[PDB]
Amino acid sequence: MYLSFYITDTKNKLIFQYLLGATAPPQLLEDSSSDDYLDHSMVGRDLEVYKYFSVINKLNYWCLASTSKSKGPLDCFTFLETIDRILLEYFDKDKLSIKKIVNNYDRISLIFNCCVEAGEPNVSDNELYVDLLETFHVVFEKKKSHLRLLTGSIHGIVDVRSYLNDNPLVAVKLNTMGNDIGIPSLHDCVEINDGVFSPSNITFIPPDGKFRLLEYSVDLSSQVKQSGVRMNSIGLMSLHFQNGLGKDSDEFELSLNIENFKKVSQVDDLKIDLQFNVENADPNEIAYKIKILRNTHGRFENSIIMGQGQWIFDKSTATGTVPVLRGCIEYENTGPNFTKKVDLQTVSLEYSYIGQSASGIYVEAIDIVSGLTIGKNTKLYKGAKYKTQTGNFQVRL
Amino acid sequence: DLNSKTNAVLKLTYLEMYGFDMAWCNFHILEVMSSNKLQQKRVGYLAASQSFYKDSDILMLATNLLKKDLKYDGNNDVVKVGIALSGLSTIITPSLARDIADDLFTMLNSTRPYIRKKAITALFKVFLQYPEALRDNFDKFVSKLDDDDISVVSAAVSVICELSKKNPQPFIQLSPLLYEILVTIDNNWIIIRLLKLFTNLSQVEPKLRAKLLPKILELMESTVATSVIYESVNCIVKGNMLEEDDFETAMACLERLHTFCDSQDPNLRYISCILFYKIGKINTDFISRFDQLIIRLLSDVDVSIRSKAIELVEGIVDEDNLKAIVQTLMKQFVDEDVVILQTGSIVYEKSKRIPIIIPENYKIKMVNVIISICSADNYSSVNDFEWYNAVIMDLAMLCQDISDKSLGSKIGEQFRNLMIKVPSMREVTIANIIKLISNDNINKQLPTVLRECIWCLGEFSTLVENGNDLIKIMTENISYYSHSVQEVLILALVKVFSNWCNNFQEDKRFEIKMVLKELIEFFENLSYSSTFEVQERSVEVLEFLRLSLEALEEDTEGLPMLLSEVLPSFFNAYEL
Amino acid sequence: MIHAVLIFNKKCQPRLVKFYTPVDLPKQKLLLEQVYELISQRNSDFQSSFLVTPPSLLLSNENNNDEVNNEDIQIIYKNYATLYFTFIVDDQESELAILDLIQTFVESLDRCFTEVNELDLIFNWQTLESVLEEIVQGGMVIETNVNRIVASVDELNKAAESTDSKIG
Amino acid sequence: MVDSIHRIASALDTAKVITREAAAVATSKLGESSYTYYSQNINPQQLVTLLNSRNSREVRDAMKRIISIMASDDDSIDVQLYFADVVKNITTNDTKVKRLIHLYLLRFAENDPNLTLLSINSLQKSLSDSNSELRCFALSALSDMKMSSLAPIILHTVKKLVTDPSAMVRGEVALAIIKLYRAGKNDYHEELLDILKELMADTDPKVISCAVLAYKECYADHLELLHGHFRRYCRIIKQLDSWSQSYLIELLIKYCKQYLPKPTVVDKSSEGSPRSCPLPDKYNEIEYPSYEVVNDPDLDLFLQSLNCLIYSSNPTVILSCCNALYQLASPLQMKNTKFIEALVRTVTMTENQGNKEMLLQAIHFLSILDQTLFLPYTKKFYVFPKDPIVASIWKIQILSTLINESNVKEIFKELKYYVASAHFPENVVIMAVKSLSRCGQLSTSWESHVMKWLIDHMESHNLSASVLDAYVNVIRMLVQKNPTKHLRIIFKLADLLTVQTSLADNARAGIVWLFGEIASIEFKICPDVLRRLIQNFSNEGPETRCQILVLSAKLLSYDIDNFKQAQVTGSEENNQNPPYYDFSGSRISQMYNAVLYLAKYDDEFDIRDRARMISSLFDSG
Repeated sequence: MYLSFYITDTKNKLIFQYLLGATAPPQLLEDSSSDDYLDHSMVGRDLEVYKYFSVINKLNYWCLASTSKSKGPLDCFTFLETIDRILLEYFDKDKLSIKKIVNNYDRISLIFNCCVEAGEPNVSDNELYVDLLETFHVVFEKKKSHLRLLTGSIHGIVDVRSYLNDNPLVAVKLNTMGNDIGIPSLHDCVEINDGVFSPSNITFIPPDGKFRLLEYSVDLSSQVKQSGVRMNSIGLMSLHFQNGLGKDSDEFELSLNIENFKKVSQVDDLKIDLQFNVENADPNEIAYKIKILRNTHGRFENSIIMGQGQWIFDKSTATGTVPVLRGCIEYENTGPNFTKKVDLQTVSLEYSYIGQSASGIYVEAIDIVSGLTIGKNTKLYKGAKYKTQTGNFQVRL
Repeated sequence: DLNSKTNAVLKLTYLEMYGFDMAWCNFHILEVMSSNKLQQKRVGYLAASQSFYKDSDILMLATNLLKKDLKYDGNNDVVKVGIALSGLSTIITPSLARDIADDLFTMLNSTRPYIRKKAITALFKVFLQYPEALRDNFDKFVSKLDDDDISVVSAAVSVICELSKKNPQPFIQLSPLLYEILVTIDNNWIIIRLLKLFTNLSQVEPKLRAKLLPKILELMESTVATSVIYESVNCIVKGNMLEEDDFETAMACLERLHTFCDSQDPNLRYISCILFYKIGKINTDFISRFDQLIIRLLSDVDVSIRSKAIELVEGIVDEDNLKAIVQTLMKQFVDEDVVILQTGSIVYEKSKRIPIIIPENYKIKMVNVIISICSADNYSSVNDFEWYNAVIMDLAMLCQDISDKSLGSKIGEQFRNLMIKVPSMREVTIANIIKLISNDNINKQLPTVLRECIWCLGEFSTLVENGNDLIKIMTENISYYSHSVQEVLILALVKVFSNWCNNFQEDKRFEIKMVLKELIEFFENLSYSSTFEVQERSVEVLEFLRLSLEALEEDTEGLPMLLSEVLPSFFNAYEL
Repeated sequence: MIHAVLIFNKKCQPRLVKFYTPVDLPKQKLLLEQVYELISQRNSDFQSSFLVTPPSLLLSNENNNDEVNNEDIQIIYKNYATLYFTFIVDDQESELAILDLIQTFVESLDRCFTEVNELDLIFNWQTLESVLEEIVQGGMVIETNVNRIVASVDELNKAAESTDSKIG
Repeated sequence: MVDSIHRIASALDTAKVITREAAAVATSKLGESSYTYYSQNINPQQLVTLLNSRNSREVRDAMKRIISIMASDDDSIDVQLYFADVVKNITTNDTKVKRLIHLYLLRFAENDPNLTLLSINSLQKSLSDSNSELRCFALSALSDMKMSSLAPIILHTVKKLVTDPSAMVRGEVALAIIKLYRAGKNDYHEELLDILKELMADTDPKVISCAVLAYKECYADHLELLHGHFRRYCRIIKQLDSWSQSYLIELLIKYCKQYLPKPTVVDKSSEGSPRSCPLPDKYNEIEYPSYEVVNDPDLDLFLQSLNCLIYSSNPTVILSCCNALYQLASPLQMKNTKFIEALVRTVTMTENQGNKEMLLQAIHFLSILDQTLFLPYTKKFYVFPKDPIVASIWKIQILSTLINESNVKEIFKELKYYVASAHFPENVVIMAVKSLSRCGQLSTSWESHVMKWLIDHMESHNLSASVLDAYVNVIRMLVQKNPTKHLRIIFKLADLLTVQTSLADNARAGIVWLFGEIASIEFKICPDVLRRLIQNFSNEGPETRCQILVLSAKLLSYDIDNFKQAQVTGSEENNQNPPYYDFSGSRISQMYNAVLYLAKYDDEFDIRDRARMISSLFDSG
């Protein structure tokens, strides 16, 4: 029987293929520009060749499997995932972009083989630092002046980089700042045993390797309602677009307060992409002008042509300080075909923080367990680093 | 130093070829063109001719210089004159053209054939720009066109040809002279050209075509070449010269093609084969003369030849020819086929094993042809019907490899027709069909074949005793099938059961009952198809069956009648 | 119209390209490359002599004779003993015209350069060119006569030799 | 086709990266040419010798290469000897070695039964060793052998290895016990059970993933045992790596399909009881019934687990879970709300497409099995703008599943609004039709609004042939469920057909059928329709003609009983009238006669055949 694996990019180009064994020889692909899209193909003949396909997209790479006849689709998906991970660990870690794949296309094949050798798919499975990175994304709905967090997804990854000498155990205590923190997802080198470990606690065994310790996804809608959090800072970014417009102008005020971020650790790069629908209105209809937006700590550059704002806040602005981004949108029209409407559409704000907790998983203490005592020689490191990403905040007006 | 000049010139030429200011280089090139050495003059001239385009002052200068060189005796005078003229021709402006014409006119009158040739070629390029100049020089050409030297004549002609491309009206004037020259030339290339020219004039002016045609065919008859022969043919076929008045011409051309096709060179072959086909589409009689040639080409390995043959075979078939062709194709394809189905190797002779060779599109075409052949007349004459039946089944097999579904469809349709016709063969056909169905390869890819088979069996179940095995096949295969097929199968089976029930009385036999039951279970399963239409179609049949069963249980004799009684009742109830 | 002639040695090295009309040099280069390529794939016994190509076989690979085409451009190849002469013609020049011109060229070259070698062709690129031009001119091969050509070449050789540092 | 495809593929493959192993040599360092050696004959000698060297490290290298050569079928290559040597080396105390060796064994067995047997013996000896790390791997290979003869061995071992307290060994002993039953089943089951039990109760993730991959196999057949065992498995999954979770899903899927312990009388009296749960009878804890599956910590744990996995941020675990949740469910399981919420959450989380599509689909499947759950999530799936024709299509299918009566209005509003508003492609319109169809199947009160919407679209638009075919199929379905709204639907369609003498062959087909079907409800009018069709049949396509027949036929019937007693004509009983008698043979006949004649003039046989019969039956009353 033959198995084959292929890896394609987002633009449908095959990046890697592998065949194992043997004799071996448009709508979804068309769509894959969407990132999510390829689904199965049957090459098929009765040589059943079956095909199957599965595709996996990770970190811009797509992975296609084929199987010949039997194995089942799910079995092929599981093999695809393990392969993905292995590709991350091997290549160290940070990216497998198409460019990286290509360069490393063989390194991927080699892995595939190993996974299959062991027979089995092998299955698929002193200083400490904890670097909590958090990427929020939140879908807000404006109604009446207040932005109500309708949805949101904060994705936390918690990595930890260690430097022990042996393999002691770690307990991590996460705090809830009464937001029941509910599901921390834990990395294959991590254990969360049952309520022994409490819901707020996590135990992890060394790898040497950077390890994502826990990913946490918190759906802000219930949390925020349970915790009452109008995000007063972060996430709830309140944009006020004032119509009372004239035929060309408009003013919108967006404030991103960082009151609730004091312990959220630095924000490495808040990027705001405001889309002014110009897709359905023809950029000539939307000539828009963004006149002033003032951040106290970042930089704005406008792309009118393209019909977009990007505002990039640099990491220095940290506490309590509230970067306020005001400014004005003026819709300049050389056509008459602009009716002074710009449906104002969705302003997605993606934040990335470092060193803080996606759910509020701030690790309040990290303790070591092995018959060890405190100052038996264990120290605290610096420079784990996690990353977290979802998709993306959205404020609808 | 002359050697340095040559170097400078090389560099300037390279710069002018790039797309660089030629005006700046002109002055320099002009000075070099004034060097006595003939080589330097030649290189200078080449550069200027590359440069002149657009700048009129430069051009003017270049002209003056070339003129001087033309007038100088020159003693390698031929070369210098020769080059200069080319040069001037490649320069075009109205001012220059005016000057040049006078110079060319003088040079046309030089003795030396080299000079004359060049001069002619020049007047060509000039005219390509400036029509007035042409008019004035038109006369000279006519005089030169009449020089004794075949190379000079050949040139005069080419020139008149170009001018027809740009001016046809003036040259429709000279056409007679051209016809008189072509009649005086011994040289093949010269003849070939003259032929083209007339073709060019024909697109414009059928009158000419008529005069010239017969001059072509006489010339082809006197030249051997080969190109003159092909040419006459292409001209004949092109001007669309042909028109029918020109059949006779075409015939001669064909006869010459056939002789050539019958040379071992693929270039000449292909060219002939194509020309033959084209003619055939147009003239069947010619084809009948060229069947032999075709058959021989079938054994040629060249895909363009093969494809061209198959296309010819389709319009030639006679019965003996049919059978021959069929067998030949079947054999070839078992031995010619594969290559591009597999890859796409380029052709080789050598492997002693041979990579083997047909494209995918050739295969599909072949099959289509076979089917047509069998259905024409009607090949009531495959004498051996057996062969046809075989062939058809075979094709189906190979195509399973191809798919293209359409191949597979056409084949099926044909098979059905054969079966309907030739009641003998039916039994053979049915047996094969049943086997093909139970061999999974048909199920793969082939819903159409399955649909056809289903039909054939309902009709001929009356021939087949064991209508039980057939039906247990079909019932087992229904789960493997597409919706269209499922609909068909359902429909057929029902059509059958009606026939059987009419015959069962042997006992009613229990078997019929079991078979009905099975069919029922199946149809129930299909009543669960996602497409509502199909679903309803199946549910209807399920009920129909269940009925027959009940009837059989209670009776035997009353079954056929009962079915016509109950079945419609059910059907109406459901629909109602 | 021959828009260009390329003469290559058996090892595919171009040695002379003549372009009778302007065409863009980058296009000419590309073409010359493709033609060379096919030539290589074609066998010495094939050497193809020609590669006519619908564009689509421009290259398409699947049946490797996929020929080469570039649409509006027909490529005629001729192999002699050791040199290959490729003539690229516009779609409007006839194949025969192109062949004849080639054959005549070749004969002349053989007569003049009875043994042509590659090195002798290079150095005498001008000579080879001259012959080619004469043959071509007014689009016309005007003397067709191999005896006249042979003479003319001898005349040219005498000139270039007389000039040779401006030449060599 | 296939030829060219493969050709290209291979080419790219091989070439990259510098043919595997020839590149494997090229990049070795000075001693980097090893690769090319073993590649260009390492050689058996190198292998054998390296195995007979007594050093666990050397046995490793030899094991690696050996495994490759065996895989290549270098045929030349005794594999028997390597097999033997490798078997002896299995008894080495090094884990890496034991691992490789196990891999090898599995290879040989693929080709040769004797060797398969030896490899099994060796594994038995090492299984009786005190080292739990080895006894494990060793038991693993025994499982990847496929064989039934290896069962009596593998067992005695598996027994001894369960009876070992070690977590690693306990992981492997499951893999074996499993790949064992998959073959020699009876002699082995008593033990293979009391074993798998003690096992599953291990803590180490690599042991759990193993017993799992196990239990999944043995139980395909002996599910009573599996249960008491399946529990720790579900408990474990909740505590575990995202990989180890997906695996447990595949199993939990299989197991369930096998132990549904049968519902047979289901003791709903077990505790706190769900349907009830057995415990196994052989354990006899008050037999806890079967449906165990939904109640029993094993099944239940499975469902809850599946959820967490979905909540666990991994999309795969999410899709897979959705598939398993669909199979178990006694519907009581999906009603879980959690499964749904999770899915929906994923959808919005998902960035990835394979997913969006999967999500939109899942939502459909789950709505199908459970609509009431998606209802709080509908407003969430109001369509996302970015998305393509297929996506907008899926959104339609969802709305169709979510319809309550109180919600239905909210939905329809969104639909109709889309059909008219969007610039919707024809394809979208096609689906929007299939949905609204399925929607009315559920609600009757809302059906009228649905149908009206459909018809209005058809009557008005000259719709495309594809769309017409769809609508026709839909209108047919609704009529089938709501015959009261049916009558209008028919009249409306009749007019449309009568106008369109041009219609498409498939359209005429649908339109006509619908009228055969509806005729029972008011087959007083249907003669008018059939009349127009006949009159215009003669100018139509075959398939269209076929349908027109069956539907003339049906129409005729429904009303024979209703016609006959009505038709048995001028019988007086029919001029007497209840309701349908219907003016019957005359009105219907006049129609059928035309139809028959028209069908005969069509080419398709089925059309004519039916047309012939229809006339015969009709005629005779």
